[PDB]
Amino acid sequence: TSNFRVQPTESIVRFPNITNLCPFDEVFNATRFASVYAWNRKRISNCVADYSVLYNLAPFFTFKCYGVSPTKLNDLCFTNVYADSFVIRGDEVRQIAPC
Amino acid sequence: AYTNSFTRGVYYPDKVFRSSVLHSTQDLFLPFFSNVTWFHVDNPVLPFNDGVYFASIEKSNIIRGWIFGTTLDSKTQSLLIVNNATNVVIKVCEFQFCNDPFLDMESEFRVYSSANNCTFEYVSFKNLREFVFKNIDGYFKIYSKHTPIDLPQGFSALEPLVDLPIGINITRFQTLLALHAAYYVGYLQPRTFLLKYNENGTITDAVDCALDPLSETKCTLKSFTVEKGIYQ
Amino acid sequence: LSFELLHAPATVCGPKKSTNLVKNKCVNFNFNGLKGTGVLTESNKKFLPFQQFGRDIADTTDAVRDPQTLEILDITPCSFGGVSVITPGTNTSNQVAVLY
Amino acid sequence: KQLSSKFGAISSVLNDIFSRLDKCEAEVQIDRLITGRLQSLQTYVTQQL
Amino acid sequence: RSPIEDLLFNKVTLICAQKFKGLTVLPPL
Ligand SMILES: *[C@@H]1O[C@H](CO)[C@@H](O)[C@H](O)[C@H]1NC(C)=O
Ligand SMILES: *[C@@H]1O[C@H](CO)[C@@H](O)[C@H](O)[C@H]1NC(C)=O
Ligand SMILES: *[C@@H]1O[C@H](CO)[C@@H](O)[C@H](O)[C@H]1NC(C)=O
Ligand SMILES: *[C@@H]1O[C@H](CO)[C@@H](O)[C@H](O)[C@H]1NC(C)=O
Ligand SMILES: *[C@@H]1O[C@H](CO)[C@@H](O)[C@H](O)[C@H]1NC(C)=O
Repeated sequence: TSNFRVQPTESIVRFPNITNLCPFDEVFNATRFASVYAWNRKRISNCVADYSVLYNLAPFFTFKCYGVSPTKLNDLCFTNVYADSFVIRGDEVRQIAPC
Repeated sequence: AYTNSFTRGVYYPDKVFRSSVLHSTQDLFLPFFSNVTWFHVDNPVLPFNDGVYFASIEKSNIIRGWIFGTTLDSKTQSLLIVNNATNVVIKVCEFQFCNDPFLDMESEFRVYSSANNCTFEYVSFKNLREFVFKNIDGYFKIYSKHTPIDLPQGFSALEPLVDLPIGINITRFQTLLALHAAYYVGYLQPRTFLLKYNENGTITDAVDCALDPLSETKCTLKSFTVEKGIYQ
Repeated sequence: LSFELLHAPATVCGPKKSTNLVKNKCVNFNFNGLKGTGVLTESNKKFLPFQQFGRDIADTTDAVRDPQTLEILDITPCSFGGVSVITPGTNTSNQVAVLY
Repeated sequence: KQLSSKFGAISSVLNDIFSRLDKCEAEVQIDRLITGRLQSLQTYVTQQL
Repeated sequence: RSPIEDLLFNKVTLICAQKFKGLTVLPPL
Protein backbone atom coordinates (compact mmCIF):
# COMPACT_ATOMS: atom_id res chain seq x y z
CA THR A 1 0.00 0.00 0.00
CA SER A 2 2.43 2.68 1.20
CA ASN A 3 5.60 3.21 3.24
CA PHE A 4 5.82 4.10 6.93
CA ARG A 5 8.44 6.25 8.64
CA VAL A 6 9.28 7.47 12.14
CA GLN A 7 8.79 11.21 12.56
CA PRO A 8 11.45 13.21 14.45
CA THR A 9 10.65 14.55 17.91
CA GLU A 10 12.80 17.68 18.33
CA SER A 11 15.71 19.47 16.63
CA ILE A 12 19.27 19.80 17.95
CA VAL A 13 21.67 22.61 17.00
CA ARG A 14 25.39 21.95 17.55
CA PHE A 15 27.02 25.22 16.52
CA PRO A 16 30.52 25.91 17.91
CA ASN A 17 30.82 28.02 21.05
CA ILE A 18 31.66 31.44 19.57
CA THR A 19 30.87 34.52 21.66
CA ASN A 20 32.78 37.47 20.17
CA LEU A 21 31.06 39.73 17.64
CA CYS A 22 32.27 40.41 14.12
CA PRO A 23 33.76 43.91 13.54
CA PHE A 24 31.08 45.13 11.14
CA ASP A 25 31.51 48.73 12.34
CA GLU A 26 34.84 49.17 10.52
CA VAL A 27 33.49 47.78 7.22
CA PHE A 28 29.96 49.27 7.15
CA ASN A 29 30.25 52.43 9.29
CA ALA A 30 33.74 53.38 8.11
CA THR A 31 34.75 57.02 7.67
CA ARG A 32 35.72 56.51 4.01
CA PHE A 33 35.75 53.77 1.39
CA ALA A 34 38.28 52.77 -1.25
CA SER A 35 37.89 52.97 -5.03
CA VAL A 36 37.23 50.23 -7.58
CA TYR A 37 40.88 50.00 -8.68
CA ALA A 38 42.24 49.71 -5.11
CA TRP A 39 39.40 47.92 -3.32
CA ASN A 40 40.12 46.73 0.21
CA ARG A 41 40.00 43.10 1.35
CA LYS A 42 38.98 42.36 4.95
CA ARG A 43 39.28 38.87 6.44
CA ILE A 44 36.30 38.21 8.72
CA SER A 45 36.64 34.96 10.66
CA ASN A 46 36.07 33.41 14.11
CA CYS A 47 33.20 35.64 15.24
CA VAL A 48 29.39 35.89 15.22
CA ALA A 49 27.43 37.85 12.60
CA ASP A 50 24.00 38.84 13.90
CA TYR A 51 22.93 40.08 10.42
CA SER A 52 20.55 42.60 12.00
CA VAL A 53 22.52 45.84 12.59
CA LEU A 54 23.18 46.56 8.89
CA TYR A 55 19.53 47.51 8.28
CA ASN A 56 19.76 50.52 10.63
CA LEU A 57 22.42 52.22 8.48
CA ALA A 58 20.58 53.16 5.28
CA PRO A 59 17.86 51.73 3.01
CA PHE A 60 19.18 49.32 0.41
CA PHE A 61 18.65 50.02 -3.29
CA THR A 62 19.34 46.36 -4.18
CA PHE A 63 19.63 43.23 -2.05
CA LYS A 64 20.67 40.82 -4.80
CA CYS A 65 22.29 37.60 -3.55
CA TYR A 66 23.50 34.76 -5.72
CA GLY A 67 23.63 31.31 -4.15
CA VAL A 68 22.63 31.62 -0.50
CA SER A 69 19.14 33.03 0.02
CA PRO A 70 18.86 36.07 2.31
CA THR A 71 16.06 34.54 4.38
CA LYS A 72 18.46 31.74 5.34
CA LEU A 73 21.60 33.62 6.44
CA ASN A 74 21.07 32.31 9.99
CA ASP A 75 20.58 28.58 9.34
CA LEU A 76 23.84 28.14 7.44
CA CYS A 77 27.31 28.55 8.93
CA PHE A 78 30.24 29.44 6.68
CA THR A 79 33.97 28.98 7.22
CA ASN A 80 35.50 31.98 5.40
CA VAL A 81 33.98 35.41 4.70
CA TYR A 82 35.61 37.93 2.36
CA ALA A 83 34.66 41.61 2.14
CA ASP A 84 35.34 43.92 -0.82
CA SER A 85 34.24 47.51 -0.15
CA PHE A 86 34.25 50.19 -2.85
CA VAL A 87 32.01 52.89 -4.34
CA ILE A 88 30.24 53.06 -7.71
CA ARG A 89 27.82 55.35 -9.51
CA GLY A 90 24.11 54.75 -10.07
CA ASP A 91 24.45 53.45 -13.63
CA GLU A 92 27.19 51.04 -12.49
CA VAL A 93 25.16 49.29 -9.76
CA ARG A 94 24.03 46.52 -12.14
CA GLN A 95 27.65 45.98 -13.24
CA ILE A 96 28.42 44.08 -10.00
CA ALA A 97 27.57 40.71 -11.54
CA PRO A 98 29.43 37.86 -13.25
CA CYS A 99 29.89 37.98 -17.04
CA ALA B 1 71.37 13.84 -10.76
CA TYR B 2 67.99 12.55 -11.97
CA THR B 3 66.11 9.77 -10.18
CA ASN B 4 62.55 8.63 -10.83
CA SER B 5 59.93 8.76 -8.07
CA PHE B 6 57.34 5.97 -7.82
CA THR B 7 54.34 5.68 -5.45
CA ARG B 8 55.17 9.01 -3.79
CA GLY B 9 53.37 12.34 -3.57
CA VAL B 10 49.86 11.06 -2.77
CA TYR B 11 47.95 13.07 -0.16
CA TYR B 12 44.36 13.42 1.01
CA PRO B 13 42.46 15.57 -1.53
CA ASP B 14 39.40 16.45 0.58
CA LYS B 15 38.40 16.55 4.25
CA VAL B 16 35.94 13.64 4.02
CA PHE B 17 36.30 10.14 5.46
CA ARG B 18 35.69 7.12 3.22
CA SER B 19 35.96 3.43 4.15
CA SER B 20 36.39 0.74 1.46
CA VAL B 21 35.45 3.23 -1.28
CA LEU B 22 37.27 3.30 -4.62
CA HIS B 23 36.68 7.01 -5.14
CA SER B 24 38.50 8.82 -7.95
CA THR B 25 39.82 12.35 -7.36
CA GLN B 26 41.19 14.88 -9.86
CA ASP B 27 43.84 17.02 -8.16
CA LEU B 28 47.54 17.97 -8.33
CA PHE B 29 49.10 14.65 -7.29
CA LEU B 30 52.61 13.81 -8.45
CA PRO B 31 52.63 11.62 -11.59
CA PHE B 32 53.96 8.10 -11.19
CA PHE B 33 57.48 7.30 -12.45
CA SER B 34 58.18 10.98 -13.08
CA ASN B 35 61.66 12.48 -13.21
CA VAL B 36 62.58 14.66 -10.25
CA THR B 37 65.78 16.51 -9.39
CA TRP B 38 67.81 15.78 -6.26
CA PHE B 39 70.70 17.82 -4.95
CA HIS B 40 73.12 16.61 -2.30
CA VAL B 41 75.42 18.64 -0.06
CA ASP B 42 74.44 25.99 -2.23
CA ASN B 43 70.63 26.45 -2.08
CA PRO B 44 69.70 26.86 -5.78
CA VAL B 45 66.51 28.63 -6.81
CA LEU B 46 63.68 26.80 -8.59
CA PRO B 47 60.42 28.00 -10.17
CA PHE B 48 57.19 27.44 -8.25
CA ASN B 49 54.50 26.38 -10.72
CA ASP B 50 51.21 24.79 -9.58
CA GLY B 51 52.53 22.60 -6.77
CA VAL B 52 55.92 21.40 -5.59
CA TYR B 53 56.56 18.04 -3.92
CA PHE B 54 59.50 18.02 -1.50
CA ALA B 55 61.26 15.05 0.11
CA SER B 56 64.38 14.75 2.25
CA ILE B 57 66.44 11.92 3.76
CA GLU B 58 69.18 13.06 6.14
CA LYS B 59 71.00 11.78 9.21
CA SER B 60 70.70 15.05 11.17
CA ASN B 61 68.71 18.29 11.02
CA ILE B 62 70.05 19.98 7.89
CA ILE B 63 66.99 21.56 6.24
CA ARG B 64 66.20 24.80 8.08
CA GLY B 65 63.13 26.02 6.19
CA TRP B 66 62.14 27.20 2.73
CA ILE B 67 61.83 30.53 0.92
CA PHE B 68 58.80 31.38 -1.23
CA GLY B 69 58.16 34.53 -3.23
CA THR B 70 58.06 36.17 -6.64
CA THR B 71 61.05 38.54 -6.82
CA LEU B 72 62.73 38.11 -3.38
CA ASP B 73 63.46 41.80 -2.78
CA SER B 74 61.90 44.91 -1.22
CA LYS B 75 59.42 45.25 -4.11
CA THR B 76 57.11 42.23 -3.74
CA GLN B 77 56.23 40.23 -0.64
CA SER B 78 57.90 36.89 0.09
CA LEU B 79 56.97 33.93 2.29
CA LEU B 80 59.33 32.50 4.90
CA ILE B 81 58.82 29.48 7.16
CA VAL B 82 61.71 28.67 9.50
CA ASN B 83 62.28 26.37 12.49
CA ASN B 84 64.65 27.35 15.31
CA ALA B 85 64.65 23.81 16.84
CA THR B 86 61.92 24.81 19.34
CA ASN B 87 58.75 25.69 17.38
CA VAL B 88 57.96 26.29 13.71
CA VAL B 89 56.98 29.87 12.85
CA ILE B 90 55.28 31.29 9.75
CA LYS B 91 55.70 34.93 8.72
CA VAL B 92 54.84 36.31 5.27
CA CYS B 93 55.48 40.01 4.55
CA GLU B 94 58.06 42.28 2.88
CA PHE B 95 61.52 40.81 3.51
CA GLN B 96 65.04 41.61 2.26
CA PHE B 97 67.17 38.53 1.65
CA CYS B 98 70.94 38.34 1.21
CA ASN B 99 72.90 36.71 -1.62
CA ASP B 100 73.41 33.38 0.19
CA PRO B 101 70.68 32.72 2.79
CA PHE B 102 71.99 30.11 5.22
CA LEU B 103 71.80 29.13 8.89
CA ASP B 104 74.74 28.29 11.15
CA MET B 105 73.29 26.63 19.51
CA GLU B 106 70.86 27.55 16.72
CA SER B 107 71.07 31.30 17.31
CA GLU B 108 72.55 32.46 13.99
CA PHE B 109 69.44 33.91 12.32
CA ARG B 110 70.85 35.79 9.31
CA VAL B 111 68.40 34.95 6.52
CA TYR B 112 67.15 38.55 6.18
CA SER B 113 68.67 41.87 7.20
CA SER B 114 65.48 43.73 8.14
CA ALA B 115 61.74 43.59 7.49
CA ASN B 116 59.00 46.07 6.64
CA ASN B 117 55.28 46.40 5.98
CA CYS B 118 54.57 43.08 7.67
CA THR B 119 51.13 41.67 6.87
CA PHE B 120 50.79 38.14 8.24
CA GLU B 121 52.59 36.21 10.94
CA TYR B 122 52.10 32.96 12.82
CA VAL B 123 53.69 31.09 15.70
CA SER B 124 52.93 27.44 16.44
CA PHE B 125 69.79 7.67 6.96
CA LYS B 126 66.84 6.77 9.20
CA ASN B 127 64.60 9.86 8.94
CA LEU B 128 62.23 10.57 6.05
CA ARG B 129 60.22 13.79 5.73
CA GLU B 130 57.90 14.68 2.83
CA PHE B 131 56.32 18.08 2.20
CA VAL B 132 53.85 19.29 -0.45
CA PHE B 133 53.05 22.96 -1.09
CA LYS B 134 50.35 24.13 -3.50
CA ASN B 135 48.21 27.19 -4.21
CA ILE B 136 44.52 26.72 -5.04
CA ASP B 137 41.96 29.55 -4.69
CA GLY B 138 44.54 31.57 -2.72
CA TYR B 139 44.79 28.98 0.08
CA PHE B 140 48.24 27.77 1.13
CA LYS B 141 48.29 24.21 2.46
CA ILE B 142 51.11 22.05 3.85
CA TYR B 143 51.05 18.24 3.75
CA SER B 144 53.42 16.38 6.08
CA LYS B 145 54.32 12.72 6.55
CA HIS B 146 57.19 11.28 8.60
CA THR B 147 58.14 7.60 8.78
CA PRO B 148 61.37 5.68 9.41
CA ILE B 149 63.09 3.88 6.54
CA ASP B 150 67.42 5.97 -4.05
CA LEU B 151 63.75 6.58 -3.26
CA PRO B 152 62.38 4.31 -0.49
CA GLN B 153 60.10 1.46 -1.47
CA GLY B 154 56.48 1.08 -0.42
CA PHE B 155 53.67 3.60 -0.12
CA SER B 156 53.04 6.62 2.10
CA ALA B 157 50.01 8.87 2.58
CA LEU B 158 50.64 12.55 3.31
CA GLU B 159 48.47 14.32 5.88
CA PRO B 160 47.86 18.08 6.19
CA LEU B 161 49.51 19.91 9.08
CA VAL B 162 48.61 23.62 8.87
CA ASP B 163 46.35 25.80 6.74
CA LEU B 164 47.36 29.31 5.66
CA PRO B 165 44.90 31.73 3.97
CA ILE B 166 47.65 33.90 2.49
CA GLY B 167 46.21 34.41 -1.00
CA ILE B 168 49.37 35.64 -2.75
CA ASN B 169 51.17 34.43 -5.86
CA ILE B 170 54.25 32.23 -5.44
CA THR B 171 56.59 31.57 -8.37
CA ARG B 172 60.07 31.37 -6.77
CA PHE B 173 61.18 28.41 -4.63
CA GLN B 174 64.36 28.21 -2.57
CA THR B 175 65.37 25.86 0.25
CA LEU B 176 67.53 26.59 3.30
CA LEU B 177 70.36 24.39 4.58
CA ALA B 178 72.49 24.31 7.73
CA LEU B 179 76.23 25.00 7.59
CA HIS B 180 79.04 24.98 10.14
CA ALA B 181 72.28 15.25 3.31
CA ALA B 182 70.23 15.04 0.11
CA TYR B 183 66.77 16.44 -0.67
CA TYR B 184 64.27 15.43 -3.35
CA VAL B 185 62.18 18.12 -5.06
CA GLY B 186 59.57 17.58 -7.76
CA TYR B 187 56.91 19.42 -9.73
CA LEU B 188 53.22 18.63 -9.30
CA GLN B 189 50.99 18.16 -12.34
CA PRO B 190 47.19 17.91 -12.77
CA ARG B 191 46.45 14.18 -12.86
CA THR B 192 43.62 11.76 -12.10
CA PHE B 193 44.14 9.28 -9.26
CA LEU B 194 42.05 6.32 -8.09
CA LEU B 195 42.46 6.18 -4.31
CA LYS B 196 41.68 3.05 -2.31
CA TYR B 197 40.51 3.11 1.32
CA ASN B 198 40.22 0.39 3.95
CA GLU B 199 38.33 -0.25 7.19
CA ASN B 200 40.78 1.90 9.16
CA GLY B 201 40.48 4.72 6.62
CA THR B 202 43.96 5.19 5.18
CA ILE B 203 45.37 5.05 1.65
CA THR B 204 47.50 1.97 0.95
CA ASP B 205 47.86 2.24 -2.84
CA ALA B 206 47.30 4.73 -5.65
CA VAL B 207 47.09 4.56 -9.44
CA ASP B 208 48.15 7.30 -11.85
CA CYS B 209 45.51 7.10 -14.58
CA ALA B 210 47.74 8.63 -17.31
CA LEU B 211 50.85 6.48 -16.80
CA ASP B 212 50.12 3.32 -18.83
CA PRO B 213 47.04 1.95 -20.63
CA LEU B 214 46.73 -0.73 -17.92
CA SER B 215 45.98 2.09 -15.47
CA GLU B 216 43.46 3.48 -17.97
CA THR B 217 41.75 0.08 -18.07
CA LYS B 218 41.77 0.04 -14.25
CA CYS B 219 40.16 3.50 -14.33
CA THR B 220 37.52 2.28 -16.80
CA LEU B 221 36.68 -0.85 -14.79
CA LYS B 222 36.99 1.07 -11.46
CA SER B 223 39.01 -1.75 -9.90
CA PHE B 224 42.65 -2.65 -9.29
CA THR B 225 42.25 -6.12 -10.87
CA VAL B 226 41.52 -6.70 -14.57
CA GLU B 227 40.49 -10.05 -16.03
CA LYS B 228 41.12 -11.76 -19.36
CA GLY B 229 39.39 -10.08 -22.29
CA ILE B 230 39.24 -6.89 -24.33
CA TYR B 231 38.04 -3.57 -22.93
CA GLN B 232 37.36 -0.16 -24.48
CA LEU C 1 30.44 39.69 0.91
CA SER C 2 32.05 36.65 -0.70
CA PHE C 3 31.24 33.18 0.63
CA GLU C 4 32.60 29.65 0.32
CA LEU C 5 30.83 26.32 0.73
CA LEU C 6 31.13 23.89 3.65
CA HIS C 7 34.53 22.38 2.86
CA ALA C 8 36.06 23.40 6.21
CA PRO C 9 35.04 23.77 9.88
CA ALA C 10 32.65 26.71 10.06
CA THR C 11 33.62 29.91 11.87
CA VAL C 12 31.13 32.76 11.36
CA CYS C 13 27.32 32.61 11.56
CA GLY C 14 24.44 33.80 13.71
CA PRO C 15 24.12 33.40 17.49
CA LYS C 16 21.75 30.43 17.40
CA LYS C 17 21.35 28.64 20.72
CA SER C 18 23.16 25.29 20.89
CA THR C 19 21.15 22.82 22.98
CA ASN C 20 22.40 19.52 24.38
CA LEU C 21 22.27 16.49 22.10
CA VAL C 22 20.78 13.06 22.75
CA LYS C 23 21.82 9.60 21.57
CA ASN C 24 19.97 6.47 20.39
CA LYS C 25 16.77 8.43 19.75
CA CYS C 26 14.87 9.60 16.68
CA VAL C 27 15.90 13.26 16.75
CA ASN C 28 16.60 15.91 14.13
CA PHE C 29 20.11 17.37 13.99
CA ASN C 30 21.75 20.55 12.67
CA PHE C 31 25.54 20.19 12.43
CA ASN C 32 27.19 23.35 11.02
CA GLY C 33 24.41 24.21 8.58
CA LEU C 34 23.37 20.74 7.37
CA LYS C 35 20.14 19.16 8.60
CA GLY C 36 18.69 15.66 8.47
CA THR C 37 16.58 13.06 10.23
CA GLY C 38 17.91 9.96 11.95
CA VAL C 39 19.43 8.62 15.15
CA LEU C 40 22.80 9.31 16.77
CA THR C 41 24.91 6.36 17.92
CA GLU C 42 28.48 5.98 19.16
CA SER C 43 30.86 4.63 16.52
CA ASN C 44 33.97 2.46 16.75
CA LYS C 45 35.57 3.87 13.58
CA LYS C 46 38.52 6.26 13.38
CA PHE C 47 38.77 9.88 12.26
CA LEU C 48 42.22 11.40 11.85
CA PRO C 49 42.41 14.55 13.99
CA PHE C 50 42.23 16.69 10.82
CA GLN C 51 39.24 14.84 9.36
CA GLN C 52 35.85 16.53 9.02
CA PHE C 53 32.48 14.78 8.61
CA GLY C 54 32.68 11.73 6.36
CA ARG C 55 30.82 10.72 3.22
CA ASP C 56 29.80 7.53 1.42
CA ILE C 57 29.23 6.17 -2.09
CA ALA C 58 25.74 7.72 -2.21
CA ASP C 59 27.17 11.11 -1.07
CA THR C 60 25.43 11.46 2.29
CA THR C 61 26.70 12.51 5.72
CA ASP C 62 27.04 9.05 7.26
CA ALA C 63 29.24 10.29 10.13
CA VAL C 64 29.77 13.75 11.63
CA ARG C 65 32.28 15.20 14.09
CA ASP C 66 31.00 17.33 16.97
CA PRO C 67 32.75 20.74 17.00
CA GLN C 68 32.09 21.17 20.75
CA THR C 69 32.66 17.80 22.43
CA LEU C 70 35.05 16.45 19.72
CA GLU C 71 33.12 13.16 19.88
CA ILE C 72 32.42 10.33 17.43
CA LEU C 73 28.94 9.80 15.97
CA ASP C 74 27.10 8.08 13.11
CA ILE C 75 24.00 9.10 11.15
CA THR C 76 21.62 6.27 10.22
CA PRO C 77 18.06 6.71 8.91
CA CYS C 78 14.89 5.83 10.78
CA SER C 79 13.23 2.41 10.91
CA PHE C 80 11.36 2.27 7.60
CA GLY C 81 10.06 -0.45 5.33
CA GLY C 82 7.20 -1.67 3.20
CA VAL C 83 3.83 -2.68 4.62
CA SER C 84 1.82 -5.58 3.18
CA VAL C 85 -1.94 -6.00 3.61
CA ILE C 86 -3.39 -9.50 3.21
CA THR C 87 -6.93 -9.28 1.82
CA PRO C 88 -8.71 -12.65 1.36
CA GLY C 89 -11.46 -10.89 -0.63
CA THR C 90 -14.00 -8.08 -0.46
CA ASN C 91 -16.98 -10.46 -0.61
CA THR C 92 -15.40 -12.92 1.86
CA SER C 93 -14.52 -10.84 4.94
CA ASN C 94 -13.30 -7.42 6.02
CA GLN C 95 -10.47 -8.80 8.17
CA VAL C 96 -6.95 -7.92 7.01
CA ALA C 97 -3.44 -8.84 8.14
CA VAL C 98 -0.62 -6.29 8.40
CA LEU C 99 2.85 -7.49 7.38
CA TYR C 100 6.08 -5.50 7.71
CA LYS D 1 26.31 6.29 -8.05
CA GLN D 2 23.57 7.93 -10.15
CA LEU D 3 21.90 8.98 -6.90
CA SER D 4 25.33 10.43 -6.05
CA SER D 5 25.29 12.40 -9.32
CA LYS D 6 24.63 16.14 -9.20
CA PHE D 7 22.36 16.27 -12.31
CA GLY D 8 23.34 19.85 -13.10
CA ALA D 9 22.06 21.33 -9.83
CA ILE D 10 24.00 23.23 -7.17
CA SER D 11 24.18 20.13 -4.96
CA SER D 12 23.43 16.41 -5.16
CA VAL D 13 21.51 16.30 -1.84
CA LEU D 14 18.17 17.95 -1.07
CA ASN D 15 19.25 18.96 2.45
CA ASP D 16 21.90 21.38 1.17
CA ILE D 17 19.43 22.95 -1.29
CA PHE D 18 16.85 23.30 1.50
CA SER D 19 19.41 24.86 3.84
CA ARG D 20 20.84 27.29 1.26
CA LEU D 21 17.95 28.19 -1.05
CA ASP D 22 14.43 29.22 -0.17
CA LYS D 23 11.70 26.93 -1.50
CA CYS D 24 10.62 29.16 -4.41
CA GLU D 25 14.20 29.55 -5.65
CA ALA D 26 14.78 25.82 -5.05
CA GLU D 27 11.73 24.89 -7.15
CA VAL D 28 13.83 24.94 -10.34
CA GLN D 29 16.61 22.89 -8.72
CA ILE D 30 14.12 20.30 -7.43
CA ASP D 31 12.52 20.14 -10.90
CA ARG D 32 15.96 19.66 -12.49
CA LEU D 33 16.72 16.90 -9.97
CA ILE D 34 13.46 15.00 -10.63
CA THR D 35 13.90 15.41 -14.39
CA GLY D 36 16.79 12.95 -14.49
CA ARG D 37 16.25 11.06 -11.24
CA LEU D 38 12.93 9.72 -12.53
CA GLN D 39 14.68 9.15 -15.87
CA SER D 40 17.36 7.06 -14.13
CA LEU D 41 14.57 5.17 -12.35
CA GLN D 42 12.85 4.52 -15.69
CA THR D 43 16.13 3.38 -17.26
CA TYR D 44 16.73 0.99 -14.34
CA VAL D 45 13.17 -0.35 -14.65
CA THR D 46 13.61 -0.85 -18.41
CA GLN D 47 16.93 -2.66 -17.90
CA GLN D 48 15.34 -4.84 -15.21
CA LEU D 49 12.46 -5.62 -17.58
CA ARG E 1 21.67 -30.86 -0.38
CA SER E 2 23.91 -33.43 -2.04
CA PRO E 3 27.72 -33.13 -1.84
CA ILE E 4 27.65 -32.20 -5.53
CA GLU E 5 25.10 -29.53 -4.60
CA ASP E 6 27.21 -28.67 -1.54
CA LEU E 7 30.00 -27.89 -3.99
CA LEU E 8 27.49 -26.08 -6.22
CA PHE E 9 26.19 -23.57 -3.64
CA ASN E 10 29.75 -22.87 -2.44
CA LYS E 11 30.90 -21.69 -5.90
CA VAL E 12 28.30 -18.89 -6.22
CA THR E 13 28.64 -15.70 -4.18
CA LEU E 14 27.50 -3.22 1.39
CA ILE E 15 23.84 -4.22 1.50
CA CYS E 16 23.11 -1.73 4.30
CA ALA E 17 23.94 1.29 2.12
CA GLN E 18 21.54 0.07 -0.57
CA LYS E 19 18.93 -0.80 2.08
CA PHE E 20 19.07 2.73 3.50
CA LYS E 21 18.48 4.47 0.15
CA GLY E 22 15.10 2.95 -0.68
CA LEU E 23 16.39 -0.23 -2.36
CA THR E 24 15.06 -3.43 -0.79
CA VAL E 25 15.57 -7.00 -1.99
CA LEU E 26 12.54 -9.22 -1.45
CA PRO E 27 13.48 -12.77 -0.41
CA PRO E 28 12.53 -15.58 -2.80
CA LEU E 29 9.24 -17.32 -2.08
C1 LIG F 1 28.62 55.33 12.93
O1 LIG F 1 29.58 55.83 13.89
C2 LIG F 1 29.27 57.14 14.39
C3 LIG F 1 30.41 57.53 15.30
O2 LIG F 1 29.96 57.84 16.61
C4 LIG F 1 27.92 57.12 15.10
O3 LIG F 1 27.60 58.44 15.54
C5 LIG F 1 26.84 56.60 14.16
O4 LIG F 1 25.60 56.48 14.85
C6 LIG F 1 27.23 55.24 13.58
N1 LIG F 1 26.23 54.79 12.63
C7 LIG F 1 25.37 53.79 12.88
C8 LIG F 1 25.47 53.13 14.22
O5 LIG F 1 24.53 53.44 12.05
C1 LIG G 1 65.62 11.42 -15.94
O1 LIG G 1 66.55 12.25 -16.63
C2 LIG G 1 67.86 11.69 -16.70
C3 LIG G 1 68.78 12.67 -17.43
O2 LIG G 1 68.21 13.01 -18.69
C4 LIG G 1 67.82 10.35 -17.42
O3 LIG G 1 69.13 9.78 -17.45
C5 LIG G 1 66.86 9.41 -16.70
O4 LIG G 1 66.76 8.18 -17.41
C6 LIG G 1 65.50 10.07 -16.62
N1 LIG G 1 64.57 9.22 -15.91
C7 LIG G 1 63.26 9.28 -16.14
C8 LIG G 1 62.37 8.90 -14.99
O5 LIG G 1 62.81 9.63 -17.22
C1 LIG H 1 52.06 36.74 -9.43
O1 LIG H 1 53.33 36.83 -10.11
C2 LIG H 1 53.33 36.21 -11.41
C3 LIG H 1 54.74 36.32 -11.94
O2 LIG H 1 55.35 37.54 -11.55
C4 LIG H 1 52.30 36.90 -12.31
O3 LIG H 1 52.26 36.23 -13.57
C5 LIG H 1 50.92 36.87 -11.66
O4 LIG H 1 50.00 37.61 -12.44
C6 LIG H 1 50.98 37.45 -10.25
N1 LIG H 1 49.69 37.36 -9.60
C7 LIG H 1 48.82 38.38 -9.54
C8 LIG H 1 47.53 38.10 -8.83
O5 LIG H 1 49.07 39.47 -10.04
C1 LIG I 1 44.17 -1.02 11.37
O1 LIG I 1 43.34 -2.20 11.25
C2 LIG I 1 43.82 -3.32 12.01
C3 LIG I 1 42.89 -4.47 11.71
O2 LIG I 1 41.97 -4.15 10.68
C4 LIG I 1 43.86 -2.96 13.50
O3 LIG I 1 44.40 -4.05 14.23
C5 LIG I 1 44.71 -1.72 13.72
O4 LIG I 1 44.66 -1.32 15.08
C6 LIG I 1 44.23 -0.57 12.83
N1 LIG I 1 45.08 0.60 12.99
C7 LIG I 1 44.73 1.66 13.72
C8 LIG I 1 45.74 2.78 13.77
O5 LIG I 1 43.66 1.73 14.30
C1 LIG J 1 34.20 25.43 23.66
O1 LIG J 1 34.39 24.42 22.66
C2 LIG J 1 35.68 23.79 22.73
C3 LIG J 1 35.78 22.85 21.55
O2 LIG J 1 36.64 23.36 20.54
C4 LIG J 1 35.85 23.09 24.07
O3 LIG J 1 37.15 22.53 24.16
C5 LIG J 1 35.63 24.08 25.21
O4 LIG J 1 35.66 23.40 26.46
C6 LIG J 1 34.30 24.81 25.05
N1 LIG J 1 34.13 25.82 26.09
C7 LIG J 1 33.09 25.87 26.93
C8 LIG J 1 32.04 24.80 26.75
O5 LIG J 1 32.99 26.74 27.79
